[PDB]
Amino acid sequence: MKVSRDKDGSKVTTVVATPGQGPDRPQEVSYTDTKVIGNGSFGVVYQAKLCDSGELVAIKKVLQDKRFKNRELQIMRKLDHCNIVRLRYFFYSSGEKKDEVYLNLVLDYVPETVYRVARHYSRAKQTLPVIYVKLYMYQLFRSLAYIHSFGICHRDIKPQNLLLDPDTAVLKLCDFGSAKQLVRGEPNVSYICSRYYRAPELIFGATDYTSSIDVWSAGCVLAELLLGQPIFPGDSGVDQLVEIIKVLGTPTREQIREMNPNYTEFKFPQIKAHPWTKVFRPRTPPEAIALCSRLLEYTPTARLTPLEACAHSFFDELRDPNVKLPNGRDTPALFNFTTQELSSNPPLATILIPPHARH
Amino acid sequence: GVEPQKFAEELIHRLEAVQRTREAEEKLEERLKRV
Ligand SMILES: Nc1ncnc2c1ncn2[C@@H]1O[C@H](COP(=O)(O)OP(=O)(O)O)[C@@H](O)[C@H]1O
Ligand SMILES: [Cl-]
Ligand SMILES: [Cl-]
Ligand SMILES: [Cl-]
Ligand SMILES: [Cl-]
Ligand SMILES: [Cl-]
Ligand SMILES: [Cl-]
Ligand SMILES: [Cl-]
Ligand SMILES: [Mg+2]
Repeated sequence: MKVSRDKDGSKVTTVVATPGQGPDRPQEVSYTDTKVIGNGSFGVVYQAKLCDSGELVAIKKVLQDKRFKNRELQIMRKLDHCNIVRLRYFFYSSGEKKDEVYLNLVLDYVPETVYRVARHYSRAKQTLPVIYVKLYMYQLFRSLAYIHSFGICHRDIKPQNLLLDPDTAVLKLCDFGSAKQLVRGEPNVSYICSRYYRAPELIFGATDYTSSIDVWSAGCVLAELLLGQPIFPGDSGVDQLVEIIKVLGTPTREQIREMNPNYTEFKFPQIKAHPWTKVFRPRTPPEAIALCSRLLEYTPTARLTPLEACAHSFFDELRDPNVKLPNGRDTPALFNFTTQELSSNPPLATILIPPHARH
Repeated sequence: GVEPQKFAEELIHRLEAVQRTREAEEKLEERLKRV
């Protein structure tokens, strides 16, 4: 890390960095105009301007620990999808204190998140227009179909981790700091995922869960977009399960068995469910409620797969050849599916790819 | 998490609390409508 001042007097940072994709050959990377854009207990997120191209980038600086167990760099080097934020470069750096080593992820910059836009609408006592709910959820389910095809489970699906370009309506999944390639028979830590979005089998302590925990989290995101606030606001891990049961009713013995078989014998109090049509506002579109009911299932194998979710009738308007964004410009890329993306259910492409986009 | 026997007891206790709150809620409706 060397530093220079160019014309206009800005502070220029120059490093040697490895490309996120392609051959392992380090290159000089120079950027300027750095400012703090995000925060964590173990790092910082910056915006910067690449000197050669002038493009805005994001730099995620994550403190390195031996016991940290972070698969983020390894996963990001492998991923290449229009709904996942691209790793341009990565490099290591040292902080001001001794033995303070940081991994630096130079990412494509995206100006907003689904959380901030939803909060902005919520603060104005308004709901996000349904076309954006369809567009955002569709692209999220698309990105989950991609990573799940590699066995990779995000494990932290939430609105803050959904990057958003409001001009184009493009969504990009980010924050792979909890992501893992799930291997059958190898246990996974059950205290994972942010509390409001945490699947019930995780709260039950299941270590043999699958990538369907992301679909539960996506259901929470969709419900939050319809409601204007989180649907399951737990005060704690056990309270989170209580908040879920307050809406969905007490899980049956067979649903408990599918979440964690160690609990099948317990007689839990029968909490009457709220009907789905009473959970949301009266004018909430009925297909949004229906799709949400197929994501927020206790039994994980009963949840829709991300490819099935993309084919749900709630997204039919996206497949209409006349569909366009409300501002006037046409929708982002939606039907350029790859073989890797469709590998879970290859026959579904005849539904996911309408004739006008097959052309 | 933890021992399932311990977690199930805590969950049962909290869910019983939910039932009591909901039952008290409807009784409060009846008391208010009686006024
Ligand atoms: N590529 C990016 N472009 C623009 N902003 C980003 C990017 N990556 C992250 N951010 C912002 O910084 C926040 C934190 O980064 P993220 O890796 O998602 O989670 P964490 O806080 O755990 O690092 C995100 O919620 C987002 O608001
Ligand atoms: Cl956050
Ligand atoms: Cl496997
Ligand atoms: Cl049995
Ligand atoms: Cl009961
Ligand atoms: Cl259910
Ligand atoms: Cl205790
Ligand atoms: Cl009243
Ligand atoms: Mg995050």
